[PDB]
Amino acid sequence: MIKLYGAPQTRASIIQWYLEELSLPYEFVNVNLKEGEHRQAPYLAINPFGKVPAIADGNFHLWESGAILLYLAEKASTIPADAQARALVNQWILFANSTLANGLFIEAVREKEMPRLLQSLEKILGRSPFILGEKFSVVDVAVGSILAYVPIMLKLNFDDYPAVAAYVQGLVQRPAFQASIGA
Amino acid sequence: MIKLYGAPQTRASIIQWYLEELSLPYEFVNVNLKEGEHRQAPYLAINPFGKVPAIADGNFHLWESGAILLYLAEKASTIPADAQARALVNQWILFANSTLANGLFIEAVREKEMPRLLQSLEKILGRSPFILGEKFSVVDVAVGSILAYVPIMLKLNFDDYPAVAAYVQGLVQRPAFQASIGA
Ligand SMILES: N[C@@H](CCC(=O)N[C@@H](CS)C(=O)NCC(=O)O)C(=O)O
Ligand SMILES: N[C@@H](CCC(=O)N[C@@H](CS)C(=O)NCC(=O)O)C(=O)O
Repeated sequence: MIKLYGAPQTRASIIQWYLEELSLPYEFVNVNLKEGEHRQAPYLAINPFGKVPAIADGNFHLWESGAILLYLAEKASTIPADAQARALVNQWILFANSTLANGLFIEAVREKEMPRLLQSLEKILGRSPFILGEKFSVVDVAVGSILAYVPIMLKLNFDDYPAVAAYVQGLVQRPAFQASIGA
Repeated sequence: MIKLYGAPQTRASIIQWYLEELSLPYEFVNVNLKEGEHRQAPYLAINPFGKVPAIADGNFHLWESGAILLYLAEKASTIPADAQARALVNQWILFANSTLANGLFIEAVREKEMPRLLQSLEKILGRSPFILGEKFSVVDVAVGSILAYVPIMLKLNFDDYPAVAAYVQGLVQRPAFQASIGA
């Protein structure tokens, strides 16, 4: 089965949410970041940058939460996809991991970036229940996890963006979310 | 041919570098960020977040520099790849766009993060000429572009990381780099 390397209160919870959505068994391998386990040779052989999450799937190892999400989504796919279909998913995963996370969580750019990001997401989410349309996908795990951390880590809310607020509420209420990030 | 939406001194030059490495033609379209052209309706219809770069490949549009690099690499591939081969490239692109760029360019985390990132890259680059081994790849465009910006924006050098220094020196001297980022 997949082995997920993580620690409490890290982005490993985002991978646990997607594994819950996919109903896939996995082994959770705790890495003791407080005592520096991630900086020793055994963990550096899994991720040479000493960060969690990472996964092992047999002899295959992979790190970066976004790449893990794309990998699990590809492995679970039942209909073969082309470079353009994968590209639109990759676009949103890169967005969640860079443009969105940076604009919300970097204090020096937050005042300018955060309202613009939320205003753009309000337009998208006001026209469809999920980012890619009518159906929930790995894109909602990637983007939704970052938005869900806003009340958690910044004590801020989405009161001025009702469609974003309803979207995040809908995600937090999902049983798979409550079993992982929401636990 | 691909249309590339970009602007001076932006990550659009990273896409131009990879297009030149692939010997592909492209129609470059300047978006006047200084005059707010990226916030007008025509550009928001391409990237709703108003950021460059973006591409159009016929009717298909795509934004996030990382997603564009992965898309161009997939389209130019002659040997069909599976989920694991794509995952390894996805890992490095996500790393360049998040972990690496943040650890080097965010002042509050640079002191702790930068030496760890450079020490890990130094070990990899001391063993092979490029990140994935003997051959130059899209990963070298993604990671190498970020490393090449360090002297430019931080007034720092790679004197204590000789393999990183020689790797960056080699990339900057590439004709395709000179025709794009170095132009
Ligand atoms: N862009 C990476 C970031 C991973 C990351 O920063 N992980 C943290 C915990 S959430 C970590 O392992 N920190 C340990 C350290 O930096 O020493 C991802 O999304 O996977
Ligand atoms: N993660 C995005 C970042 C794109 C980005 O920040 N682009 C900048 C120029 S380098 C931009 O268009 N800024 C305009 C604005 O923020 O209003 C990517 O890699 O494409």
